Amino acid sequence: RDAEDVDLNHYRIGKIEGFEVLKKVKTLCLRQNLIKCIENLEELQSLRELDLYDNQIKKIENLEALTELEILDISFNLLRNIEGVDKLTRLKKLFLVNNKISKIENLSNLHQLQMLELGSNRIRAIENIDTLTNLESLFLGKNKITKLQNLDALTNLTVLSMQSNRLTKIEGLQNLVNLRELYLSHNGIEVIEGLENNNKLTMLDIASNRIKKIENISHLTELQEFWMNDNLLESWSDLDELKGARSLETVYLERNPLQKDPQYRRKVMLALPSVRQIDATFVRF
Amino acid sequence: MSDSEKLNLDSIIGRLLEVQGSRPGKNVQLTENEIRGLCLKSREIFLSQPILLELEAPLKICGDIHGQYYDLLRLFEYGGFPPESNYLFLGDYVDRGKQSLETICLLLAYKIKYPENFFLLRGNHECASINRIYGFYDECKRRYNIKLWKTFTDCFNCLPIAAIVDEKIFCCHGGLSPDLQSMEQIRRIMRPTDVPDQGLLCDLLWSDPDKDVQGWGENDRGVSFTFGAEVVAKFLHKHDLDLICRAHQVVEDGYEFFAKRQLVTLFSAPNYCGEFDNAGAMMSVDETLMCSFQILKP
Ligand SMILES: [Cl-]
Ligand SMILES: [Cl-]
Ligand SMILES: [Fe+3]
Repeated sequence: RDAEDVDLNHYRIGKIEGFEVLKKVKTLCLRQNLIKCIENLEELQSLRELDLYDNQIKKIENLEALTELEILDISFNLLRNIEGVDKLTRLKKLFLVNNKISKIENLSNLHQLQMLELGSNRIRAIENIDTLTNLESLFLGKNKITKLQNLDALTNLTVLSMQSNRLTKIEGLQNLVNLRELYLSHNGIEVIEGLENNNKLTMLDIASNRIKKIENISHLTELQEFWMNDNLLESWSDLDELKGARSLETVYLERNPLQKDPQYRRKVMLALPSVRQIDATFVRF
Repeated sequence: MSDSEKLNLDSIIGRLLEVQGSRPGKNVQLTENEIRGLCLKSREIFLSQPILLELEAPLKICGDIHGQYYDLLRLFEYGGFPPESNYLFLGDYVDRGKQSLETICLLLAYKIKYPENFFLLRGNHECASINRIYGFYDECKRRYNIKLWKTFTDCFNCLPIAAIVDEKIFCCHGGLSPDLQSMEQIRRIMRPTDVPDQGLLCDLLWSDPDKDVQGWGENDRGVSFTFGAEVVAKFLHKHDLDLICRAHQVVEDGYEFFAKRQLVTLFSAPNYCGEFDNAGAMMSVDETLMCSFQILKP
């Protein structure tokens, strides 16, 4: 009756009934329940967080009342469209992980959104997020996206996750000047390019692609992790591109042609003496 | 194992077991190095044992866990917490739900503490990409960082693939492969490796049985194949085996036989997701190669 945090994780509940008894609830957790629709929540006007991770909700609705909501998670449901969030202006994080969403819409009014999570969906393009100026983390991995584009407005974005998509060219990153972590593994990229402005990158991952040569990253002097396993790199001289990164600690290069060299680990250590981790294993001295 | 290793290992297992009996939802927050060390140390042990494990009874064989950490705890209450019993898990330890880290950390810790009495096979959820699985990657970055998931794929890439118990029970996560002619081909699989979308290693983690199929058929999953009862029978005769013990599919009672009890499917996650109402089972083998099935309920 008097709790700021209420947790009904794994309670078999199949319907939202009788939550008006909670006076000043601030966090409501309803994960791994049996909810089939959103309802009977218009009274809990003190909520910052609502958690509906892993249910069977098929449409977003009945949330317009809770305008102090700051964190909303409707992951692992059966959503097909994004809607009914236009009134939650103080939303900072929004998780819609692993649904059946196909298009990015209806988020234009969430100006304070710091993290958008649309991983494991059926999205095919990046659109309609020019308005999210405060976005710091964008997660679109495991989708059907085919081009990097409408990202030019997110100048404060620091983490871009785009693994497991249908990309074929690195482009459209010209304005992400504060970008710090870039994940593009499991795509169809063949050339490293288009990173001229991302000087503050510390974590870059282009593993599991079809890249033949390391280029155009000699200016990335802040690199701390370079993940490039499962590509087609063949020339040890390409590692000259990374010598400006004096704090480079980890590189992944295994299952490249380079690893056929019986001096593979030795050559990495000679080229990049600051590196402490090569693939899974530490450099042992 | 060093005494300093035992000290930190028991500290981790203690804090992981301390939430037992609590009202589910408690997570236990370990430090990043504790989780990372668990990955590195267990990976070294995986590489120091064959990729085709040859185990002897007695041991307890379990199917999927799917990150349901408190249901894993209940399994250990029925079968006995290590080292009171020997365990062989058949894969799929992580999934959706925000308690996959506790599940894998407890399994990895017991693997390090009892490396010749505790065993983990690789499931298709222990892959090195998010081409088809997002929950475990999602949990890692939300509680820690993406690199932690990367370190986990390093450990996953070194898990063993199949096991043969007392020269008579073949164990894998998925099932048989049309490319599988000899046990040597499994031994030829090299680590670290990810799970391909095609080939022997893929089928060992992905294939299913089917009543309808007579030989090899296509899989409604979009990967690998389906095999029928005849496939099973020729396989046991060619390799002089008695049983295929596998997981990977939800079954009503946690266990389910196939091809006149020549194959069995085990599933150890009760009420998977939520729309199902299945039980978890567990097959126990004793010194005389006798199989008994214990069933866990929601
Ligand atoms: Cl053989
Ligand atoms: Cl090996
Ligand atoms: Fe599976």
